[PDB]
Amino acid sequence: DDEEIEKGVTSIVAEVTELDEKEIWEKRDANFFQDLEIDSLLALEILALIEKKFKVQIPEEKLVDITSLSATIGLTKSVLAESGKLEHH
Ligand SMILES: [Zn+2]
Ligand SMILES: [Zn+2]
Ligand SMILES: [Zn+2]
Ligand SMILES: [Zn+2]
Ligand SMILES: [Zn+2]
Ligand SMILES: [Zn+2]
Ligand SMILES: [Zn+2]
Repeated sequence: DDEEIEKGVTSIVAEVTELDEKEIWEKRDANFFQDLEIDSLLALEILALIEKKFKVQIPEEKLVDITSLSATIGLTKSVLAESGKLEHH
């Protein structure tokens, strides 16, 4: 589910980053690194929490490209479509 995925990924990134869900969403196209924090440890943690929410295996080596909220959402959608679990409109 499109809404469900975009909101779930937002919540996870908000947690890991200790930022507010509305701000992270407003900054959905910001670069994850430098432009506000998020390093390889935080990206690693984002990946792991997504691989718990949605029950989804993500070979854990994209973090270099877990690079914005919208990129991260897109990654989650791709992986959900691989798994036969995406309803996309
Ligand atoms: Zn619905
Ligand atoms: Zn949307
Ligand atoms: Zn803290
Ligand atoms: Zn708040
Ligand atoms: Zn966008
Ligand atoms: Zn660090
Ligand atoms: Zn896995």
